[PDB]
Amino acid sequence: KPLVGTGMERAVAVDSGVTAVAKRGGVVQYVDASRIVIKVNEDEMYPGEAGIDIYNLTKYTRSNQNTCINQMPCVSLGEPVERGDVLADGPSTDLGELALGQNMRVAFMPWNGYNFEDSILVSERVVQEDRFTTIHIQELACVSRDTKLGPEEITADIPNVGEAALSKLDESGIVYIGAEVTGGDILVGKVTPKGETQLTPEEKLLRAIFGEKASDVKDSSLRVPNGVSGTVIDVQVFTRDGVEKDKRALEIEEMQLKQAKKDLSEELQILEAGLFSRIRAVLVAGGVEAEKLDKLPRD
Amino acid sequence: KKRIRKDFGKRPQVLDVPYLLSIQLDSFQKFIEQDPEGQYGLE
Amino acid sequence: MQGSVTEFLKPRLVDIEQVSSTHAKVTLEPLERGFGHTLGNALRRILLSSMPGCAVTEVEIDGVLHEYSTKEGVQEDILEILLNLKGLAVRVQGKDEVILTLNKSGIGPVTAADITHDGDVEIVKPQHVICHLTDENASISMRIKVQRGRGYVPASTRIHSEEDERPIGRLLVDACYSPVERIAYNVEAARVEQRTDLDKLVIEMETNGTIDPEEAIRRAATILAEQLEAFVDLR
Amino acid sequence: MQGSVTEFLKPRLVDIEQVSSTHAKVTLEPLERGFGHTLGNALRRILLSSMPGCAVTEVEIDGVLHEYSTKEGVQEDILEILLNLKGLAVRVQGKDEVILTLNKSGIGPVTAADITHDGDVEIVKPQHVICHLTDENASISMRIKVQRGRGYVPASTRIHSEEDERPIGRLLVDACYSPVERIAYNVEAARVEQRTDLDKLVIEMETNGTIDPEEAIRRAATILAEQLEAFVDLR
Amino acid sequence: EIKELLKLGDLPTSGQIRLYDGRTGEQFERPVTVGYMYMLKLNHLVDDKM
RNA sequence: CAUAAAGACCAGGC
Repeated sequence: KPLVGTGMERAVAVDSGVTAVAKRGGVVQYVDASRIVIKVNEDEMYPGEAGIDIYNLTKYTRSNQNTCINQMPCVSLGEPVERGDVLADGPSTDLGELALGQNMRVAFMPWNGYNFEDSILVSERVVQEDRFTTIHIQELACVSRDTKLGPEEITADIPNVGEAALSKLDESGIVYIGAEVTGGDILVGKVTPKGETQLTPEEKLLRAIFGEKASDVKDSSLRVPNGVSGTVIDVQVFTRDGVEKDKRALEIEEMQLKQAKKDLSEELQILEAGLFSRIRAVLVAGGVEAEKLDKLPRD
Repeated sequence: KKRIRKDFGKRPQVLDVPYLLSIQLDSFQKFIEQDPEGQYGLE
Repeated sequence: MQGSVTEFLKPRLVDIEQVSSTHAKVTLEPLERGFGHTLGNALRRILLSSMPGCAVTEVEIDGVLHEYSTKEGVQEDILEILLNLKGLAVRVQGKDEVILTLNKSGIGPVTAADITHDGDVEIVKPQHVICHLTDENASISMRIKVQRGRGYVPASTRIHSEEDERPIGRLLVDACYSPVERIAYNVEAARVEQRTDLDKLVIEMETNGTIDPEEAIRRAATILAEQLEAFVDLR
Repeated sequence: MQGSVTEFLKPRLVDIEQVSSTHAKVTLEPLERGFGHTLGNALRRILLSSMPGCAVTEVEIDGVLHEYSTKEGVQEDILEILLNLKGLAVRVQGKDEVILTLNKSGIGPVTAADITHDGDVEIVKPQHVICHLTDENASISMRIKVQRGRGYVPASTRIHSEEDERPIGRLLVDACYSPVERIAYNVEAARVEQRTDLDKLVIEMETNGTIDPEEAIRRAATILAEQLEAFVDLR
Repeated sequence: EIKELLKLGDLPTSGQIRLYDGRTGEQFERPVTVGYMYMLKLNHLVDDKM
């Protein structure tokens, strides 16, 4: 935050869609980086869960200006929040105030030549620490169309490459999330149709022997541009009903089975939490079960 | 014992900055009233 | 020898009371006219790039695959945990590389004091808070790897393959191997038997903790002894 | 050692072609970014007051009793002759004090080449014209006395009694013991095997002649080696 | 108010203090205006890509 | 070694 304040650095984060604001005050039970679960006591006060309002914090996605919007939590374990209290940070916010740049030791002097018109000089320490290392996200989008011979498939069978290019690709052409790619590694598994025309008649004759799809392809895969070298943080899945999504693909079949089962378990924890807490104050009015109620599960 | 906030310049704010998105939220919300009735704009 | 009276019967009373591995009040007496600023600036010239050190190179985490995932049972994210691991200072006596063992489950703020003590690894800051842990079997484990270097080389030209053979889950981290952090010098006067206009150059030295200040100033002292044999030979 | 590639496989090609005792073109290569001005200014800082020398202290003349008399057979006065003796540079190898023998009669401009050669005294400027002599038995004789000092101490606090016991005819003269006169440095670039942005710091050194430049820069080099052991010890 | 609150402020008086050169070293003529300026880094658009 | 069209419009740097 700036060492000089004005009175407007705290209102931009709260008033805009920057700092997460709770809908109704409650008791915080757990805190994660991707979600902040809030146990709001809509019933009698118990550590058994309640009318859960889960809050999805947008973590690492792409904006228009090739940057990232971050939301880091600040509420610790066991802190009763108020309607209007801050819950997570913004892309530059410290707690609730706006903090764009930094505060460094400045010294006004013509150093030697370098600061001629509008140049800024700084020591070796500024790159030894990640004090100005920002996150730059670039989208590599490519739109799907059709072909004269007939449109496509999915496989990782890409000729004219090495082993390290197909090593970070799975059996289905999509690179993993979190792979150390660089200039040269294949992100996108495209190959290009030669057709009957580009082949010589000698391989028309031995492509009366090999296959309809045996030598129909040549390499023009979409790679990393020359000079940039980062990591993969987000992949995309877009498919259209007609033409038979691949299997084996064992890791795509495993992946959102594993993720989707957790997506069921968290949502049944939330709605189970929101209804069984609701009927507890209904059932206590007219009876009591001290030893019998905490043995059977919450469903 | 009560004192002054003691900052640069004696201009005490009595009414803070309002909702900065009132250019957007009031014009669109009054324009197309999803939860309210039909009035002001499309209507 | 004893010679004439310039500086030869003028001993340098430079003595020691040690603070462990991170800061030292360095005293000096006596040196004659105009001998403070060239001292501070020449050993600011040497002690920023000529000093090797052992810093953090590449860190492996558990089932969290890259820097921007989440872990079930932690409040902060893995990027802030690794940011807390960048500032961790570590001393290695005579090993090229070492792997630090760390494991802790249950509730409790894990600090740098939970690291398993090695015979050549000593932690200078046990009070460094890394992250806050919660209930529901929050088991975290890391493998801190220490390598030798000198000064700042970026993480795009060094690129290392420890676990970049078929099991993956490592990525290269920026390394600041430079031990010496801050040296500030005071320039009051001193007096000894020979002459009066003699400067007392009292130094506030600050080191991160990778290399001890005694060994660093002895290495920089014999490097300085290697320096000024330059004016010697002919041609 | 060999280490990493910063400066360790970078030899300093600093070589010698000597001009006798008064000026030397000092060459240097290679040193990296921003290493010319701190060199010229730090050894302008050392080489003006930290360097001992042997200059003119107190001169005895013949029957001319003080500085403002006249001598039968000379054109100029004794004050201009002693002014010419102030600028005379003399080298003394290992003697504390030495008396120089000088005598010449008859017509002829007496220069510094008429001084009787001693085994430890070498004249750098034999072409220095002192005064013009005439006929009519113009016999002049002087006893040049050389003492060791450093830098400028005035002639009112030192006051010396060589012949201020009962036979008189001496008075104390201002002494500039400082050998180093001028150092000018050029800051063109150099290139060697390791890196390209390396500065060639070529020096035009000028010395009066009291102390040789090789011995002076070796003494200032080991004084510099005595300087930067300042950051060493604790307390 | 600034000249009243800067004759106070540790360390210097009236803003300026004798620094030392990082290259030469010596007693620096004319004490200078220093401090902690809140600067700001601009983004890296794809224009800055080589 | 060959492929990522052309054009429109907008935003941006000075």
